[PDB]
Amino acid sequence: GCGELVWVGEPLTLRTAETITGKYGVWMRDPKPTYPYTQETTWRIDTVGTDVRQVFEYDLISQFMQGYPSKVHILPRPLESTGAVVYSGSLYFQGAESRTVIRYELNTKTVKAEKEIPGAGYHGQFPYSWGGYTDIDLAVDEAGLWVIYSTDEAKGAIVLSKLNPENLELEQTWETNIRKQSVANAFIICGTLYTVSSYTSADATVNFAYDTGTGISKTLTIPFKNRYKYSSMIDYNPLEKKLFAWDNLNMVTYDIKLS
Ligand SMILES: [Ca+2]
Ligand code: NA
Repeated sequence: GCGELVWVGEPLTLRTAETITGKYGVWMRDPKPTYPYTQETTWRIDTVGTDVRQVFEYDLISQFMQGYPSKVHILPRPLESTGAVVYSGSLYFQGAESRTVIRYELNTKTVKAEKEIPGAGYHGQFPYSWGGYTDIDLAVDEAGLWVIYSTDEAKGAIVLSKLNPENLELEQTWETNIRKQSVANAFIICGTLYTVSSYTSADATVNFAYDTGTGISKTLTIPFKNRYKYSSMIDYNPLEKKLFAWDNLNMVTYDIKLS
């Protein structure tokens, strides 16, 4: 069931990158898996550098945690930053040095859709507080695919839009009052956007919420620990009902509780 976020557990480390290429990155699973993948399939992208194209795919959680990839994809266009997601068989990622979101179908290794996010800042205009060109952050929740960004019209406040996952059309858009560059990252649970206060602190918080169903903004004080002091990626997986994050070489997960 759905509800308001009221608690975040301790970070559990599932895998640690062994080279600087993985200081920051994104790892994820598909909340709507489709053949030939399952809910165990895991994708990992080490995102340090300027020509990021390698996506590590693991059929089994055991492989993700202890072994080599079962397949490596080479994306047809380099990828920007840590905001990508996998949803219903496709990797949704941002093209390097662009405001373009690309739908890359994993089974066929084929680009199925591309869309400029209208007005979105990119490449260091509205990053989260750590930088990293994190201007555009994709999200999956219980209702499907979203994108988190900002625009000049919004004066850098977080904007979020629901996306058509087939053709990337924007279906609805909400504007918050939260300065995107003032928070460490964000994610969406049950239609509510949440932000994290700090990417370095062991004593950070989930500090703001914006409910797209009611339009109401709130402050929160839910503890959030950056165990390794440099969180580059914090997303929510609605199938596992957990946070997935990347913290200074470490792929970590957090349990949650909803009201
Ligand atoms: Ca995020
Ligand atoms: Na994301």
